[PDB]
Amino acid sequence: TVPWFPRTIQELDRFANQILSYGAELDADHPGFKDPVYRARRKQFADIAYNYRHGQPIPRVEYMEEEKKTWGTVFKTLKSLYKTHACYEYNHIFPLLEKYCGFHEDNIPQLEDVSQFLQTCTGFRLRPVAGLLSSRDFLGGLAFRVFHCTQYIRHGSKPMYTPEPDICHELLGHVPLFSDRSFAQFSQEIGLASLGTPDEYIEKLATIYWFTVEFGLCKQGDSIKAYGAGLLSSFGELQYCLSEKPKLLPLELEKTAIQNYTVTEFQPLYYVAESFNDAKEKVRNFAATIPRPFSVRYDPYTQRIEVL
Ligand SMILES: C[C@H](O)[C@H](O)C1CNC2=NC(N)=NC(=O)C2=N1
Ligand SMILES: [Fe+3]
Repeated sequence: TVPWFPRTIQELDRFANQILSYGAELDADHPGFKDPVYRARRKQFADIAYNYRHGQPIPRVEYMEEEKKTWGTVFKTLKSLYKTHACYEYNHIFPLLEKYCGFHEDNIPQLEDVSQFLQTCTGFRLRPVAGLLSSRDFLGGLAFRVFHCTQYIRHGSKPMYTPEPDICHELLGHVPLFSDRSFAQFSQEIGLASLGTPDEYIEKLATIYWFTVEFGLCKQGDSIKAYGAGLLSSFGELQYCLSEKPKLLPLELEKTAIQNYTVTEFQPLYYVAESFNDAKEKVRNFAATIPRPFSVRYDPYTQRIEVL
């Protein structure tokens, strides 16, 4: 049989009912494990994602002073690096995010405003997500230019560290790239490649995503920069990834897709994308080798996936 996959953007709503119910915030070694207030705060954000439905505006939340502080620290220390470490598409859009979305040290931007802004850039939109989606559902959203975005923030005791995605990582890491046309199309190709795809291949697509969307390096003229969200949201690894220590290889999907990695230390290896259009092409070609007895196309006019 062929695994189920949403045919319309509205059907993404089926995901919030298929997430991991026991999140990392419940682990003993989580920075906020002993903090019951944090625990309730997380549950509150999880309830917002749980009751969200496609088409609804995303609930605004008044962030506590302590939370705004954690964001300030992460924002200020990371910002100093972008001008020289982030790829062009990132820097080109960051100022706009600053003027129209409240990207500032003393303010945590609201997902609704960020979503509207991405919509006018590339049609990308966000939807609040409770916790970790399966790779199949997470990647599936991308086919509709939809990004499941966390809304809670890491625990204030360790501002420069998070064992999971949190809002600082979504906004400072992912958002600027989804504002770029080429990147938008490239990430969508990954989404399209995953629809109705067999599990073993979903894993391959997750690995490609890891080495591009999360930890990718781009070729910029004769230089190299970071575009991977996991890098753009990690002060330490962002500086390291452009140093002489890591090993760099050109993005090559048959190899990238089976390359192991661990999410615990700095990556020993990075793949360099020639450009987003090229990575997009490479995914399309790679998608062609996936055994699916059909083809898929997203029609932005109706927000439906066409199955051939
Ligand atoms: C895309 C790849 O499978 C990643 O490991 C995943 C899986 N599920 C996910 N779920 C959520 N909510 N956010 C993510 O960034 C995410 N990334
Ligand atoms: Fe991420």
